[PDB]
Amino acid sequence: ANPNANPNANPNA
Amino acid sequence: QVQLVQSGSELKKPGASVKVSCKTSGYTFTTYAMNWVRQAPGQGLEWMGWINTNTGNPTYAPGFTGRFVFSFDTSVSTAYLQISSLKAEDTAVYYCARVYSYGVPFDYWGQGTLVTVSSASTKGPSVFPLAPGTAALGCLVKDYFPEPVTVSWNSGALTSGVHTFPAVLQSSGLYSLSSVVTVPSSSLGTQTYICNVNHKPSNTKVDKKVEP
Amino acid sequence: SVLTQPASVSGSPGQSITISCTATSSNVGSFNLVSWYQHHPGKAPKLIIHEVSKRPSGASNRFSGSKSGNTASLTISGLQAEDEADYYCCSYVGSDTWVFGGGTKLTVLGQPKAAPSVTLFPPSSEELQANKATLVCLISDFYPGAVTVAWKADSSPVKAGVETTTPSKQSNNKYAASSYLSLTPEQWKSHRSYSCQVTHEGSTVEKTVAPT
Ligand SMILES: [N+]
Repeated sequence: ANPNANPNANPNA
Repeated sequence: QVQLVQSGSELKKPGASVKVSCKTSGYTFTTYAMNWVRQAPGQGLEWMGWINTNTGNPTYAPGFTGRFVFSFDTSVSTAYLQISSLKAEDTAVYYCARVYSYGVPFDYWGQGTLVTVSSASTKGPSVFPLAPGTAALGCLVKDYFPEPVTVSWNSGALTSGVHTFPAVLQSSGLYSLSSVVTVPSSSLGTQTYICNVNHKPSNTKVDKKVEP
Repeated sequence: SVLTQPASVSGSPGQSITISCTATSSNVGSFNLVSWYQHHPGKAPKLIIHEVSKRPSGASNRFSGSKSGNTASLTISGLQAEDEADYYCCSYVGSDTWVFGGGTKLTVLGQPKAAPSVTLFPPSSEELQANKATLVCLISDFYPGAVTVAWKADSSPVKAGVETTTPSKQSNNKYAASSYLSLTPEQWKSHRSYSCQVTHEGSTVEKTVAPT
């Protein structure tokens, strides 16, 4: 699930 | 400046289809995800899902799988929400919203698009008088569809003491409202009182004399 | 709802208020991707806090966010009338999914309490000629904007045929509502009287009408 995403990352890979 | 501009209000019968557009400007459309959020009457915001504007992959939350389609057209930097086999419970304001990052989701929102799903058909109102040291009298504007209705009194000359109440939505799908005005009791018999009711969607106006 | 917020909070101008937001499941993980949105009905929601406490320069410095355990908290200092709105928290929950809390209605008590004025009309002669009967209960000038409406036939309660609106803001910033009871002409003339009962802040105003 990876809930602890990097806040700076862009989900729109 | 970043701008999300959605299409206008929709009125649909159950089983019909609808397509809401969300046109963007002020940023590169394919750099950021486009999310969709719903607010049904009397409820909070509900996240519906999103579409990756690079891959086209859509993600639908539980509750919005089966009849909903997110899409986009990069030639015009526009995202779309389409709903098939509309149900009464799809009635809601639908928002598009950008996600900048995981840290900053939903930084820019569209203005919202109201989608109303009802089995009711256009119908003009039935207007009844509400007969009366002040006296109150009014008009009952019954069983009409769709919204809106406007009311005045004595062709707009009587504005003081006038209160027009927002309409109630009946379980049948039709609306009703009332307008009441408070006037000197000594005026009953001196002054004629007429409510002017206008229901543009049915091309109907009604002027109803209200007397003791 | 994955994020629990209080349904309503109230504060008076100049005070500070806090809105809590507690995660209902472990899907939030670190619970470091919490955002808050101000929503005035009819306009688009506005991002005001992200990553628990980060305030974009475009939001007022009277808004702050904090966290303790699994409870995120929005605090509004120097409360002003314009702060009156719905507030939603929001969290990432992994798998590229987001969720909104249920929302909190923030009331800014910029106004003294006001008991409702109630006006009750019986069915009109005309309507009775059409073999229908509508009782019209008009409720105005109350604050804060919350009432419950109950109807009685003689002394027995009645919920069937009752349609009641939500409270709407009046121009004077008090609140209005209306409630309708649909009956058959026979029922209307069957009973000695009907009553509309409006409860507001624990006190009740009741009006009665009779066919007599
Ligand atoms: N809410």
